[PDB]
Amino acid sequence: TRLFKVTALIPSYKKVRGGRELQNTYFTKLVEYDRWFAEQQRIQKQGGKILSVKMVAGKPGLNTGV
Amino acid sequence: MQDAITSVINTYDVQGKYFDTSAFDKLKAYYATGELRVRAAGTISANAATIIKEASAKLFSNQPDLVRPGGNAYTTRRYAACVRDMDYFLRYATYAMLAGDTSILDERVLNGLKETYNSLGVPISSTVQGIQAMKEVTGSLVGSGAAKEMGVYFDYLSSGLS
Amino acid sequence: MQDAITSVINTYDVQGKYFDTSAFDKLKAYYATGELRVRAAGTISANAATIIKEASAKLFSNQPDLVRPGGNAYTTRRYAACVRDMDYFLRYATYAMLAGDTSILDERVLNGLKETYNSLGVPISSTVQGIQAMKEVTGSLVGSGAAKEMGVYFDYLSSGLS
Amino acid sequence: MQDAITSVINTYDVQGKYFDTSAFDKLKAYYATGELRVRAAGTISANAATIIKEASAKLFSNQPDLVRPGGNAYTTRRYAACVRDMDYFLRYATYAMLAGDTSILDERVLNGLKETYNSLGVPISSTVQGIQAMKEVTGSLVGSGAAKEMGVYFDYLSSGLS
Amino acid sequence: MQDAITSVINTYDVQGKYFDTSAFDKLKAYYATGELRVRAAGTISANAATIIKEASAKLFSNQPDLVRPGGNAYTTRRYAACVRDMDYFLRYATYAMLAGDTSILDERVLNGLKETYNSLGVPISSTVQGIQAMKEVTGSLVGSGAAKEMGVYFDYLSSGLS
Amino acid sequence: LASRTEFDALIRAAYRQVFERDMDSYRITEVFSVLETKLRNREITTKEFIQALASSDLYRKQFFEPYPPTKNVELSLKHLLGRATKDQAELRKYNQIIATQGFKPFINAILDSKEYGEVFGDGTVPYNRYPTLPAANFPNTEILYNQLT
Amino acid sequence: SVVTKAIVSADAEARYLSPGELDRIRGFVSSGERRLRVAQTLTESRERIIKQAGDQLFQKRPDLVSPGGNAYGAERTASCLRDLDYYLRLVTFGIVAGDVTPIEEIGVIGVKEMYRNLEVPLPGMVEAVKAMKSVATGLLSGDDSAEVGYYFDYLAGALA
Amino acid sequence: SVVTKAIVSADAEARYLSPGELDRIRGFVSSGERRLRVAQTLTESRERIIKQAGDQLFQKRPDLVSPGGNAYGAERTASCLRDLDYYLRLVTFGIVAGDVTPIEEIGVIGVKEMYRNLEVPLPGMVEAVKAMKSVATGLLSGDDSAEVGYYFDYLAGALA
Amino acid sequence: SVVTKAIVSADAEARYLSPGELDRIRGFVSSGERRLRVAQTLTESRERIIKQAGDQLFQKRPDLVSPGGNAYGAERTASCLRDLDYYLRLVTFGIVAGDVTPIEEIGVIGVKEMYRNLEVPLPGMVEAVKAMKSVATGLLSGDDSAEVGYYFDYLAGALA
Amino acid sequence: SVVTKAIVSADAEARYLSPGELDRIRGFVSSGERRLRVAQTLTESRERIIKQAGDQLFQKRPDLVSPGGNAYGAERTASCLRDLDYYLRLVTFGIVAGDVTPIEEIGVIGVKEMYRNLEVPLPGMVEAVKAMKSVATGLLSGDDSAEVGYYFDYLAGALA
Ligand SMILES: CCC1=C(C)/C(=C/C2=NC(=C\c3[nH]c(/C=C4\NC(=O)[C@H](C)[C@H]4CC)c(C)c3CCC(=O)O)/C(CCC(=O)O)=C2C)NC1=O
Ligand SMILES: CCC1=C(C)/C(=C/C2=NC(=C\c3[nH]c(/C=C4\NC(=O)[C@H](C)[C@H]4CC)c(C)c3CCC(=O)O)/C(CCC(=O)O)=C2C)NC1=O
Ligand SMILES: CCC1=C(C)/C(=C/C2=NC(=C\c3[nH]c(/C=C4\NC(=O)[C@H](C)[C@H]4CC)c(C)c3CCC(=O)O)/C(CCC(=O)O)=C2C)NC1=O
Ligand SMILES: CCC1=C(C)/C(=C/C2=NC(=C\c3[nH]c(/C=C4\NC(=O)[C@H](C)[C@H]4CC)c(C)c3CCC(=O)O)/C(CCC(=O)O)=C2C)NC1=O
Ligand SMILES: CCC1=C(C)/C(=C/C2=NC(=C\c3[nH]c(/C=C4\NC(=O)[C@H](C)[C@H]4CC)c(C)c3CCC(=O)O)/C(CCC(=O)O)=C2C)NC1=O
Ligand SMILES: CCC1=C(C)/C(=C/C2=NC(=C\c3[nH]c(/C=C4\NC(=O)[C@H](C)[C@H]4CC)c(C)c3CCC(=O)O)/C(CCC(=O)O)=C2C)NC1=O
Ligand SMILES: CCC1=C(C)/C(=C/C2=NC(=C\c3[nH]c(/C=C4\NC(=O)[C@H](C)[C@H]4CC)c(C)c3CCC(=O)O)/C(CCC(=O)O)=C2C)NC1=O
Ligand SMILES: CCC1=C(C)/C(=C/C2=NC(=C\c3[nH]c(/C=C4\NC(=O)[C@H](C)[C@H]4CC)c(C)c3CCC(=O)O)/C(CCC(=O)O)=C2C)NC1=O
Ligand SMILES: CCC1=C(C)/C(=C/C2=NC(=C\c3[nH]c(/C=C4\NC(=O)[C@H](C)[C@H]4CC)c(C)c3CCC(=O)O)/C(CCC(=O)O)=C2C)NC1=O
Repeated sequence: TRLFKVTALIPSYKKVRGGRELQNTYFTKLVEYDRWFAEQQRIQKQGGKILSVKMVAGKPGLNTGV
Repeated sequence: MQDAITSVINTYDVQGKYFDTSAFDKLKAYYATGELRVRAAGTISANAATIIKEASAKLFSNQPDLVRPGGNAYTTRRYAACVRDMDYFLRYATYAMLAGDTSILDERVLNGLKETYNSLGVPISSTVQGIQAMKEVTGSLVGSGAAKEMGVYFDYLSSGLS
Repeated sequence: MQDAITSVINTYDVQGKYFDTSAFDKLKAYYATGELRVRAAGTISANAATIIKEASAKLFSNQPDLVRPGGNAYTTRRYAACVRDMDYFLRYATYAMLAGDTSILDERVLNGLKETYNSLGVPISSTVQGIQAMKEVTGSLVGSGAAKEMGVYFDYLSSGLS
Repeated sequence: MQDAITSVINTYDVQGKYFDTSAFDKLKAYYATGELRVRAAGTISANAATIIKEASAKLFSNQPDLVRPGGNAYTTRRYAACVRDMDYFLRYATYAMLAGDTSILDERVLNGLKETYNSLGVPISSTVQGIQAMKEVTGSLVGSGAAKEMGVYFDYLSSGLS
Repeated sequence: MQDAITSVINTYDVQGKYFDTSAFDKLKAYYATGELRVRAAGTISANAATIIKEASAKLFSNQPDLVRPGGNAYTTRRYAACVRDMDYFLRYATYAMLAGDTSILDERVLNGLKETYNSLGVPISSTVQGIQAMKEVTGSLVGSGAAKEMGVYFDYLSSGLS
Repeated sequence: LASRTEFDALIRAAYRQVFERDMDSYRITEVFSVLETKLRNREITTKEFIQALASSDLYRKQFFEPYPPTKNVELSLKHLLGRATKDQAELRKYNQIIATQGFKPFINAILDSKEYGEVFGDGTVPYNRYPTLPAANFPNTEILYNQLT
Repeated sequence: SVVTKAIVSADAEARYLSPGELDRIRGFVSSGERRLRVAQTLTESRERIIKQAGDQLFQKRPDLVSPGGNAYGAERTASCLRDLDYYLRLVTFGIVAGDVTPIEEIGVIGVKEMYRNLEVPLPGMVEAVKAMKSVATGLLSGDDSAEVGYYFDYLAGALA
Repeated sequence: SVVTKAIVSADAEARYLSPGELDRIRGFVSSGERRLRVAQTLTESRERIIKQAGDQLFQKRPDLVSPGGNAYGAERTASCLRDLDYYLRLVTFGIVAGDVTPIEEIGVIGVKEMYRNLEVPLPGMVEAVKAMKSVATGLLSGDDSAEVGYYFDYLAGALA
Repeated sequence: SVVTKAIVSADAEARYLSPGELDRIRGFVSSGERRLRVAQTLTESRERIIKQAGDQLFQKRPDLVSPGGNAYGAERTASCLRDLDYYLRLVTFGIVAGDVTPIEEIGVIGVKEMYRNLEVPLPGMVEAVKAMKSVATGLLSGDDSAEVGYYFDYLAGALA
Repeated sequence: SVVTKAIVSADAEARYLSPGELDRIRGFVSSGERRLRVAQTLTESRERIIKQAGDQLFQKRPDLVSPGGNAYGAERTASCLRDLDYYLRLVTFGIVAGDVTPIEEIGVIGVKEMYRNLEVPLPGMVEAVKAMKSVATGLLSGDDSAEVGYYFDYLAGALA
């Protein structure tokens, strides 16, 4: 397993930012497996929408080698 | 997220109208259920561990292949992930029951869960069965009205995962 | 990542079985080839810079247009990226040969490499030729059996890219 | 932090004792004063901006050099930091009065404040007179008993800074 | 960190000297005690939980005040913190024994530990007594041969605190 | 392909923030070559670059191995959150993580905290924050950041 | 609302609500009915509130509707009173919710930038909200006036 | 305490307490005398509650005092009852505090590691606190039994 | 295994394997036949070890097979011995791999919350694995029994 | 060293050393005697090694000792052979340590910056290290020659 590829939008509700922020609104990122629960929890907390995540590196169902 | 009151506020704001009689009736209806919801939330908080205990026991009794070698729940790691997921489902359905609205389930549970499980190869039908099992287990502990209220959010979760 | 031993362990754990005769045979096969792999890996590490030197020299001699203006490797930056990519391929082919398994290759080199090179404009066939030059230099260096061993993983990289 | 209730609880926990008549008497005293405390906190919160208005006005009237060029409160930024610090002191004094205890003052205001200001060349004595200005303004708004109450925490901050 | 071998290496590197007979003698001494150190470390790894159990039990039996109300180890949080500190001490003393050098003790344990304990009000004498209890239990488990060596690092830690 | 110089400047600023100075003698560029390649190709964001530098063996030798866990907490908080250790609760939390899980879960606990997400998000390299709140954060942070390596 | 804030606070630590937090929600749902009556009273008398507040504002600040002012003109005065209507609706929303959260997340974030783009003077908005508070508290009883004026004071501070 | 929780939540947001939190404080301060009555009633039945709860626990889990159990013997049973007495005192502290905070910093943080080092089974702790719940709620009126069972349930869930 | 751990270590800092890493790989492959015949011996004798370890378990701690015990009844005892068979297979995998990495990945990561979900006491698991260690090292020669012992001690320490 | 690397890798995980790490340390300390014999052999013939390696290097690279070469003259040739002596001592340190750590901290970290500050061609250093590797491996038996050649190859790669 060991890697997810995450595409999520994170809208802004607290403030309208003076900087562009179109670094951080729509993005695709590679996140390692043990990271994803906390990461997805974070994007959910700031109100973002998870558009897709994919397996890239490993194979599902592996018992070791993860 | 948004609760029942905030849901009414949004549905009247997007149309730009003041609260009419129907909005006040909906708010009164939500306030009436508040004590029942708080009692049910307290009961589930007290017994969340046991609910997960016996719901996971029922799920792995009905599908023993899940926890045997070759199953998706076969390892201490993957069994731990399965029971963590069931615990999060119970706690978030409890949040939704308290709020009176399913927005928290969409924003913080179903937001990317379907296709995360698809990527991991998690069997969706067995997850639905586990959610149903937690539904009967919670209903037994919370009684009739609270069980109907929790069953609403449990069925919402089951539909979202399905 | 998986080596041969972890691959065997995963198979016999997904099947929930103890090691049978065939698994012990595979483990002996891996152990017997271990010293060959260690010597070949030490030889490659000793001559990694030379291997990349000569492999890039052969690549840019057979295809001189790559480093002339208009070629994908025409800049100090792009030439540096080319030789660094060749460094990556050699190091990970050494990792794969030492593990005895190709899971590290596709896991940490090949996922999206074709897509990335197509997005960048990197010519796939030229990179394949460079990998083949690395193959020839490394094979002429290490020795016949180690040459075949490294050739397996170099061919895996070449097949993955094309 | 710590309030009056938690103070009684901790005193009896360090002794390993169930509550006695004296503990119940102290708890009843705090519960008796809770309403006055809430009224003082509400009237302070409603008028906090005004209190800062007047306190800063009095401080910069008595000590003009603070806001003359080269003074520690001479820039828009440093003046803003000054009034922000005064609002900090007012808010935490309201917290302490509502709690009935000064532990929040030591924990979240005075800890490192003297050397914070000394590393910044902030006049500590001038800050103390700003605090007495806030004391005098607040006392006139909250009424005599709540004035004597708020004075305890204002003098606590003044003594900790001095 | 630094061990015996790296200590000899550093000593001779500062002098710019190849290894002479005395250096080889010290290296032989460490290589001779290596197997004893490894056996002791393996035993401590096997029985670390039991060591901490018995050491804490002995310390709290000799000083019952520590875990009764008013003691620095009276609460679940402070009891867990005490056990966590003793786990630190055991693991790092095991590291120092396996290294044959007390440098890791200075640079991961003792630096600032007295200031931390004095800031928190942690009794230094009772922590030293707990380290002696760990010393006795560990020496009993590791055997007479390694008990003397292990006591050196436990005594180093105790003298560093006291 | 474009804005290469700006992006390399960002990479070297990240090195200077995580390791407090330039680490060219430690050949930091070749150690993190694949990481830099991923960050150029926009496969990963700045936060994961910082996470890979702060969880590296080089970072562990520079700032985890030489120091006790309390100093480890305050150093990694300086490098990754821009401030000194905040209160006793934070010290307890990170001390427990260091005691039970070790160095890498400690780094990821710092980096996955809500505070990092609010202050630095996923795109900006951390920096000294000059925190005004809470009490004693400002002088402790100034003491830490007025110190050379 | 208060329930949402409590749920978010608990989800921050990934825990069920504490007994004290459930008691807080019980108090909220106990006060819900009186809040509903207060908001009913405010929403019934919205027309008179808007009329009186606009008249009081324009008499206190004649330059707004005088030539050269932003509010001069029939359509511009209509837009002004429409803004007052928006803010009254938001105040009712905040009253039923028990917190200023709906008020802020419809009409406080970016309000300075919007009114800067609209040439709308902020002190005029503050005075409009103050006159509107005076009228609303006049129509309400002594008990309701405190909490109703609370949200108006929050809105005025947001504009100021 | 309830006041402490309100102040801490307000401080996290760097604001004064809202009228909602002040109303919550007024409600708690109004319920203080009933809370003190409940705490006194539980405190006076200290020994009866501990004795009956120990009896029910040991009959429900005979293996705890059976050979090979953590509570085997007279002195380990006495330590068991001492632990129950600690938690009863903590429950009274929580009742007067109006929330489960003192229970948390005295008996819930690190209890897992503590009882692990003591090889005390946590489930047996859970049946012990449930037996305490039954006994203690038996001596109170239904209304007071509700809040007391709330704290006992928080304790049972925290240990479980 | 040894090879995977060395490779991931070298890939962490983007280098080839160091002479020490190659030395440890050579040491691992040289000892492969010995650890492999050890895996033989532990593999053909799975049933004897499982049943003897279960007997020793139930003798040392009788609460588990007693009323209120986790293994009370025939089916729970069968599952208990099934878990021992699982862990013996994991030990064989660890012996062949040269590390404990399969042991974490299959049966150590998450074992705490799994058994907590099963009402399974970790001290009982430690007793089980120590019984299995004694029985297994009985069947091996001194050098082989020692190296099997280290894996069993690691399993015991990780379990509790 | 090997032991130091195992200890730091264990401390990074806040754990005790694994069975594999303990086997690694046992293997390292068991082979310490032959490591010391190899280091003694290299130390005894260091002068011969340096002279022969200097001859080979200046034969393969005559430009270094030709005018304009970085090692032209008596003092620069002395400094060149002095650097070769430094690296031979570091290789002996690596032999006794069982890893290339002392080599790394004493003469690898910063080496490119240093020889750049010294107009010293890195290909010249690589050729000199290869020459010293051949001369040294000539004086040892095959089993020891491979191990010392691995340290020399690490040094050559670092200078490359
Ligand atoms: C620097 C280059 C750049 C641009 C220009 C850009 C556009 C942009 N505008 C946004 C917000 C928005 N922008 C608009 C404006 C649109 N809707 C109205 O109908 C108008 C017709 C129209 C504007 C002309 C609105 C209404 C939102 C709020 C959307 C929401 O979050 O609900 C957002 C979401 C992030 C945020 O809320 O700050 C982006 C990404 N993004 C970039 O990275
Ligand atoms: C906060 C809301 C939320 C949830 C609940 C969530 C679930 C979730 N489950 C995961 C893995 C998993 N989830 C399960 C559970 C399944 N396996 C069994 O068969 C069952 C049928 C079923 C559960 C009832 C398992 C076994 C895994 C591990 C899969 C693997 O690693 O191969 C992961 C991948 C990251 C990790 O393992 O830590 C996530 C993020 N994510 C979220 O953001
Ligand atoms: C526009 C940016 C750019 C540059 C600068 C560039 C340089 C460059 N010089 C090269 C060869 C070379 N370059 C040199 C020059 C050196 N010989 C002596 O040492 C001198 C100090 C020095 C000349 C002043 C030599 C001799 C070669 C031949 C190398 C060989 O055949 O082995 C090559 C290899 C392929 C070729 O021969 O064309 C490149 C790519 N490439 C680029 O895309
Ligand atoms: C370790 C796994 C790994 C690999 C393999 C990898 C390849 C890789 N090569 C890249 C660029 C490149 N790669 C090349 C090399 C190609 N072009 C030449 O013509 C040759 C035919 C050929 C090499 C044999 C070049 C020239 C670039 C620069 C592209 C550009 O900037 O326009 C990039 C884009 C990011 C960057 O510029 O640094 C990646 C991701 N990245 C990885 O993390
Ligand atoms: C160098 C940067 C800097 C600035 C700009 C600054 C402004 C400043 N103006 C002040 C008073 C004042 N400022 C004004 C000016 C206002 N009167 C009218 O309304 C106008 C709209 C407006 C000016 C065009 C007035 C009338 C006062 C007296 C306020 C009072 O005494 O109550 C004060 C209070 C201290 C004092 O009176 O000496 C400051 C600090 N301070 C600084 O350090
Ligand atoms: C690896 C080097 C290292 C060590 C050892 C270390 C110890 C340490 N002990 C602490 C607290 C503590 N430590 C103890 C233990 C002592 N009090 C008991 O009575 C015993 C007599 C005695 C132990 C045998 C206690 C009770 C506390 C809690 C103090 C408090 O919170 O008030 C803390 C504060 C953080 C926390 O409470 O979790 C640290 C950092 N820190 C380090 O960086
Ligand atoms: C619910 C949140 C919300 C608000 C608050 C809001 C305000 C708002 N007021 C507007 C116009 C306006 N608003 C005003 C009001 C000002 N005139 C006087 O100076 C007064 C001080 C003040 C009102 C009390 C005026 C005069 C205009 C006309 C501006 C123009 O057309 O040039 C407009 C431009 C669009 C339109 O005219 O239909 C907006 C968006 N919009 C929103 O979606
Ligand atoms: C105020 C917070 C606090 C608590 C709760 C606490 C509990 C506590 N219980 C202890 C012993 C004990 N505790 C128990 C009780 C357990 N045995 C049974 O199985 C039951 C499941 C369970 C009780 C219902 C027993 C049997 C012992 C004796 C253990 C021994 O002697 O080794 C000890 C060891 C020191 C001593 O006995 O004085 C502590 C610290 N300490 C604290 O500071
Ligand atoms: C390879 C990693 C792995 C492990 C280890 C594992 C253990 C495991 N043991 C289980 C049941 C069980 N396991 C036990 C064993 C306990 N009985 C005694 O108390 C002992 C202390 C202890 C064993 C030594 C018992 C009694 C049950 C039945 C629990 C019940 O039905 O309530 C179950 C639930 C499904 C079943 O009934 O088989 C699992 C998943 N599963 C895995 O995928």
